[PDB]
Amino acid sequence: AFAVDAAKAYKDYLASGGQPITNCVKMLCTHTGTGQAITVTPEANMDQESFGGASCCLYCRCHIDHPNPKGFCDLKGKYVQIPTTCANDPVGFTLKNTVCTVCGMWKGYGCSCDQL
Amino acid sequence: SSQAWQPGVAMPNLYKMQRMLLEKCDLQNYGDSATLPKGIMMNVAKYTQLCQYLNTLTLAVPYNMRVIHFGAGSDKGVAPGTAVLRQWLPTGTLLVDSDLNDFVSDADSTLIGDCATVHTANKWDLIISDMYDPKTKNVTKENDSKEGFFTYICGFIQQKLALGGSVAIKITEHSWNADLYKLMGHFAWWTAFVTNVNASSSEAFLIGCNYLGKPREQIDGYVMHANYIFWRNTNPIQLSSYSLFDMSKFPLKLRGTAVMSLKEGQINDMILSLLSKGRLIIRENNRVVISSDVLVNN
Ligand SMILES: C[S@@+](CC[C@H](N)C(=O)[O-])C[C@H]1O[C@@H](n2cnc3c(N)ncnc32)[C@H](O)[C@@H]1O
Ligand SMILES: [Zn+2]
Ligand SMILES: [Zn+2]
Repeated sequence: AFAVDAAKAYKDYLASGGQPITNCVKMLCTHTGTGQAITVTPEANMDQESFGGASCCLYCRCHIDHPNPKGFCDLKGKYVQIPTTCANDPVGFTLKNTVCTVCGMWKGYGCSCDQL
Repeated sequence: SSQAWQPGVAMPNLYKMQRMLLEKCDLQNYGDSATLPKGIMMNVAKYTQLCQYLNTLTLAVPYNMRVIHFGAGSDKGVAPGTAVLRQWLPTGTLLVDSDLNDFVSDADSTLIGDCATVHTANKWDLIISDMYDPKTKNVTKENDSKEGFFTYICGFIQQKLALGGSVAIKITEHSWNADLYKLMGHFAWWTAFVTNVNASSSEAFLIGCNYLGKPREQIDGYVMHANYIFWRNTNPIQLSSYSLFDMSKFPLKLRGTAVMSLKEGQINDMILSLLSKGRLIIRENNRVVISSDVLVNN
């Protein structure tokens, strides 16, 4: 029954004014990529930074189990695109946000599937 | 000159041919720093420039390429160079990495422990090492050939590098090994490559291009390291980040290099010719199995 909720702890830590997790690995790239959220190579566009995925995953970074049976990580071995205005806290961004399963884009940050 | 727009500078052949005496390395640009792009780690920039330079060599790039990366951790607890290698290598390349200390990685598999505990059933197409012991950086002691992880690397190249494979092994003024230089003669070509972002350091990557499994030329490693220090001592390299801003042709081109399982008898001169050209890998193509020896204690 008991389970440590690390996402909640990090979000509360951020609200208390805590320093976001550092040393997320930012990649060099052309910034003319598709802009999709999680990719096999860096895909940042003009408004994004690309990061090594493992370094942006709260569970990888904190050495705790991944919050699912199977224990699989969506980020490790991949690249995560972060809006440049949010790239100060890539771990927080990936936690607080969701990828559209139709188009690969972050909902709220590139997904336009809800448009007329 | 135009060197500032290169990823770095490779040891010119004429310096390889010298017979210098070992001297203290005293770099003119020591203490200078390159202006890195905003928010970019030194080792991301450094591995990017190493891969940009590797793009100019005749690397064998098979399907299901096998790459192993030693010394991949950092005091940050992450693996910047592994992320760059993962970006550089074709999708589907198997990337294994390793370090003495624990870290989180984007590699397909990660072994924690001394490199001397690592064993692999299979052979590899590319070996990258950034292993370094800061204790070697001691100007008050004679600069002798170093053992430790360098002894492991030399054995690992001779036992587990596929014919036609390539290596990039980080050295410094004091972090070096004479047998590793001697092993460079068992490749079709070799160099010491200095990245432009870290050109104020005696760091280079010893690059053996296309492994041949036997001495092509005899290299004295004490003399060759002295040759390398002499080159660095007399050729100031201007620090440069320029090449980091052009990533359009960064990915390693998936060449589909042939992989064949040949026994020592069938390796004739025509086979060695194909190895030397980046056009053949010789190894088995079974499954990749690795392990790390655990010492059990009370
Ligand atoms: C220069 S740092 C590597 C930085 C890393 N390549 C990166 O991308 O940031 C050198 C690393 O070599 C590792 N190392 C030194 N000696 C080792 C040994 N004998 N076996 C395994 N790792 C070793 C250290 O643990 C250290 O993490
Ligand atoms: Zn993870
Ligand atoms: Zn969408």
